[PDB]
Amino acid sequence: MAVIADPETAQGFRLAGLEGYGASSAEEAQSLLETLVERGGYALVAVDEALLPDPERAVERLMRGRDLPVLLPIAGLKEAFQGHDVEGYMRELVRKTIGFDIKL
Amino acid sequence: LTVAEYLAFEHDYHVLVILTDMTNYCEALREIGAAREEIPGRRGYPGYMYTDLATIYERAGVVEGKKGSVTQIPILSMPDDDRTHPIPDLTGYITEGQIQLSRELHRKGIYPPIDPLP
Amino acid sequence: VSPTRMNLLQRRGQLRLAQKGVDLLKKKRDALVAEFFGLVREAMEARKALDQ
Repeated sequence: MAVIADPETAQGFRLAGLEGYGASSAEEAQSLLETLVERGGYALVAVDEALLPDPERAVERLMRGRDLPVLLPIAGLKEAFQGHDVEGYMRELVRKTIGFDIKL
Repeated sequence: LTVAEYLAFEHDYHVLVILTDMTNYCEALREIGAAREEIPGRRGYPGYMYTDLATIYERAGVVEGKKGSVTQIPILSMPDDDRTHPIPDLTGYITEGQIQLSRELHRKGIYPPIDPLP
Repeated sequence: VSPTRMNLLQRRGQLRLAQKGVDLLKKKRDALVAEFFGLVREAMEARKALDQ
């Protein structure tokens, strides 16, 4: 599987066997992500939230054709150690899926 | 039909008979029946309409020992495209089949618009 | 559609079928709601474990 993240953790990704790339702007993140979508290989791409909060919104026209690629957003290296509540992400997820806001 | 029968069974012709609109014949029959206060059939038509139509259709056929033949192609209009109307019902009870045209096939430019299932 | 008594009976049967189908689909939606709640709880737990 591939993962777009900060350059610091890219060496650790390469050590663990993960395909890591280092980038800091949304433009290159989206272009590289759709390049990973079109290219043959692993179908899973992991995204740091600092570059692209919703990768499905980036590939929404490639997602309408095929739903086999898998995308996963996660906190970046700086956001990881300072931390946050993941339950806000859960509330946003359920509010997106149903269209309804409940169970804070 | 008198002329057709004479030609076919006395002069050995092969006669094809076309009747343009049996609906108008049924309308005239209903006029005469309603003038005489007859007992109606289902909608308006008199109760004896089955027998009267039978004397028209059943004059076709072929006869043993003769070369002639009579074939009939009546044409009639189902009023609201309705197969359960009395005139198509009695016609389908008397005749030997039917060819049913379809309006949906006609709207698509298909000619002839014959619907094969009914 | 030609109005007959048999047609009226068929239409009323269709109406009863439609109402029963609506009720059955509501029950199915209820079951899906329960499964959705369980799955979202599991997903939240997995997300925080992944963060740690």
